Amino acid sequence: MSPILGYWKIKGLVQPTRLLLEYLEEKYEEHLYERDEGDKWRNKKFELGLEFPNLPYYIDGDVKLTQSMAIIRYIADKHNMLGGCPKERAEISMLEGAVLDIRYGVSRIAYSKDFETLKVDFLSKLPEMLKMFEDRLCHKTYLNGDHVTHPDFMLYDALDVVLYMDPMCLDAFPKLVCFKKRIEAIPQIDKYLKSSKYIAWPLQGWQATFGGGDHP
Amino acid sequence: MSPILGYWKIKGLVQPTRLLLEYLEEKYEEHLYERDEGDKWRNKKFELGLEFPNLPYYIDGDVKLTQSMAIIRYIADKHNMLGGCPKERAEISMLEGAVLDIRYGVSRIAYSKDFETLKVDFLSKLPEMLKMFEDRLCHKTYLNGDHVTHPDFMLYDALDVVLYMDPMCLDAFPKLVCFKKRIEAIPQIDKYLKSSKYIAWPLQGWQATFGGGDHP
Ligand SMILES: CCCCCCSC[C@H](NC(=O)CC[C@H]([NH3+])C(=O)O)C(=O)NCC(=O)O
Ligand SMILES: CCCCCCSC[C@H](NC(=O)CC[C@H]([NH3+])C(=O)O)C(=O)NCC(=O)O
Repeated sequence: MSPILGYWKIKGLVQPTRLLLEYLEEKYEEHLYERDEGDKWRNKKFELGLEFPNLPYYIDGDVKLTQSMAIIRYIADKHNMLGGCPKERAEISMLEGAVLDIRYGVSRIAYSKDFETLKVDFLSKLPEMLKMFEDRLCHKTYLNGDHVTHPDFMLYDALDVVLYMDPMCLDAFPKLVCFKKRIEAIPQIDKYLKSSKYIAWPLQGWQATFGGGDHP
Repeated sequence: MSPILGYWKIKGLVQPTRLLLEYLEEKYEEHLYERDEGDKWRNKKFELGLEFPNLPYYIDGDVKLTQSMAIIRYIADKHNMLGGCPKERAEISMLEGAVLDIRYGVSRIAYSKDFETLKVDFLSKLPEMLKMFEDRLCHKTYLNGDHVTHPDFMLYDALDVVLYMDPMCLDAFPKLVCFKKRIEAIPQIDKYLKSSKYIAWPLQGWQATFGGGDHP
């Protein structure tokens, strides 16, 4: 019984988790809820044995989890990727949070009718946020050094998303540009992005003003 | 050189961390930025050796951290409180996320001019969120069982906050009511809440429409 990953058929909160599973070459099945299957989800929500019913959820022979960050960290933890000591684990958790400020920064304004105006303010703040990652990568192949960790896939997802908002937001950040290409150069990832399992759109929920809809 | 915890002189994102430090009886100093000291923060922001400059930050003889969740988890990790195995650590991370949905649910609408209207929608969703914790606590003293973990202080903070929004939101949840009292019954916590170090207000930043200002 291979693990089941449930979520809307969008990138959203679970995309980084998918990339991690693919990177690790872990077998898994997905239960994807289409745009008109909310009803299907509601009728199963409290019937899966989940303590805190939500999307995404992860069910396998050992656990039943919800909360996207708990799920991605569980998968990484099962592969001894969370960090070898408190200091290292904290570094990795700090990177997570830093990436979320960007990813969630996008989603918080993506559902507004005044997206364009909010976008201006967000994009004026994005540079400073990106620069901390740029500096972090000037002497490191990946966020935690020579080896890939789950925050790398989180950052990748965030970069993919902001590049849709503004294709030139990385022009002043060559290391981030190269980092994104480097992630796509990982064999498992390249294979995944080219497979039928890859969900390129939407970024947020279908109803979103930005990153929504059925097509880019 | 005891650890330094920097943050605005508000509860906000760091309150649970303060409670954890007090619970563990760890010595620490705080660098509190008053409402009119933003300028003071800006001039120090990139001068503290922080890789991802932000508030709160935690600096001690071993690390320099930012991102509230990385900080609270570091402190807990130093005391072997994050979980003994992947499954347990994931349970604890799931609880964190579940609490944040509530705490951040409040902050996302607390800065709006239309707070009252947004409040109505939030409070109609809060019950379902609280009920998952209520059920979790029907056969457990604390969120993870007989012993306290950092999510307990996170939940406490969230309950403290929503009780300000609606003093009756816990009427249908007796276990959560008792849980809040149980936390306040911990000697270190009772002592802290009664000390001069305790910051009762504001909940969000001073500019917030809800939980803001200099006085309740
Ligand atoms: C960040 C970019 C895009 C975000 C799209 C929204 S995610 C779907 C939504 N789930 C959540 O909001 C989960 C939040 C939770 N904190 C987590 O991280 O898992 C849902 O439908 N949950 C099911 C339910 O509420 O019943
Ligand atoms: C949740 C209830 C109340 C929230 C009040 C806002 S927190 C202060 C703000 N910091 C952040 O937003 C940090 C976000 C980061 N994700 C974290 O969790 O630490 C700041 O002034 N950072 C300093 C800066 O940006 O220079």
